[PDB]
Amino acid sequence: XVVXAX
Amino acid sequence: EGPYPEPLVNLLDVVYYGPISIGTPPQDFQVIFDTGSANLWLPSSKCTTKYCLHHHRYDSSKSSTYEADGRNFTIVYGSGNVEGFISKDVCRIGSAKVSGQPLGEALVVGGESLLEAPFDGILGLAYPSIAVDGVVPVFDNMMKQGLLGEQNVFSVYLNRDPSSKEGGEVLFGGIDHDHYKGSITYVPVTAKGYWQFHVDGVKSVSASKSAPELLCKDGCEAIADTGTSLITGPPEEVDSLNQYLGGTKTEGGQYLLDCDKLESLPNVTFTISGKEFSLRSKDYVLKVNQQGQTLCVSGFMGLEMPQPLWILGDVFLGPYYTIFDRDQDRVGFAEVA
Repeated sequence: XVVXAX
Repeated sequence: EGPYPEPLVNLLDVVYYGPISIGTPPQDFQVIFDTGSANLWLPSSKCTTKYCLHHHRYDSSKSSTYEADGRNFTIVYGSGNVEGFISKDVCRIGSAKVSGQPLGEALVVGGESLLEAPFDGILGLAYPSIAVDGVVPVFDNMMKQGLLGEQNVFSVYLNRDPSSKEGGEVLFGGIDHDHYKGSITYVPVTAKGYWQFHVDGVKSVSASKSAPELLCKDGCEAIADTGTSLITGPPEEVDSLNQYLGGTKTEGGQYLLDCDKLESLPNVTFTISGKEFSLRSKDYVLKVNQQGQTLCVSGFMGLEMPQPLWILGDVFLGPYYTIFDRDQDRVGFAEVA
């Protein structure tokens, strides 16, 4: 799996 | 005063989450503590989707400390998205009572990583400059209320053995030397948004290869992100690193390694403030089960950011205990104990 805010 | 130890559960070395409560009387949730975002959100009782019915929901109508806001909010993550409306209530972490805390009440959620998660929502620990709708983040609200005394830092331990009982800890308002050995190396934050800083280099030096593999050759930017599982980097560099390691990819978002050849893999090293931070293959290979098979996933994955940077996620933040310091806008790393 996971990649957390763009 | 504090400090406030927040215990974490470790699911499969891919996500870490811990308990919080909202409202009066307390309504209980599990959230990922995410240094890569700045917003708190939970599923709303106004939501009756499959997702919401299988997670803990916040019901404002049962809380005597709830205050309406109602602004729409939308957040986009690497692995999902959320939209709903803002509310405000008491938020508790251990014995800390954080009054007047804005939270998102989620109505629509996307992304399997969120939809099937063991946690109910996300509690962002990044700088307030990147908070959607400009709402005050939890840690900022703790600081405003003086709950950390004069020690406005939080320190994160992540256990990288999922078979071990204690998944991790976020320590609000302190640094626990029982989670590290040696001395802390600090790096100053650059752009205040993510917990972002300069890295000097990235390398891998194999005993079986004539050449080393030298990346981030002229220096580079990185963030420390507890809400990212792996290490991400500029795709061109991560492609090359994986080539050196024997990682291959013909589908999905990750490189795969031969599970029978892991013991021959070289260390990968990040140089930060002139000091080397080494990762063994034991640190950077993730066991994943998908579609009925056991895979060995390379912990280096490609991700194009607006300005190129490396995200140092749980693969890094496990072996290196990490101090997030808002008094001096710096990040500290030490070998985990």
